[PDB]
Amino acid sequence: MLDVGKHCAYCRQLDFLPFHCSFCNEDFCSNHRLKEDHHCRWLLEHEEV
Ligand SMILES: [Zn+2]
Ligand SMILES: [Zn+2]
Repeated sequence: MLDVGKHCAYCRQLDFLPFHCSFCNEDFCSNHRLKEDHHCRWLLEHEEV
């Protein structure tokens, strides 16, 4: 029993395949794998049009 999956940092969902973001450096369930999903700081930093 060691690191049995990472829980989303937005909805807190225990997933087996945590999506690691190479922009904000955070784990998020597949459902929130997208950037905007977890409100990626990078997306907010550059939001035009
Ligand atoms: Zn999630
Ligand atoms: Zn991100």
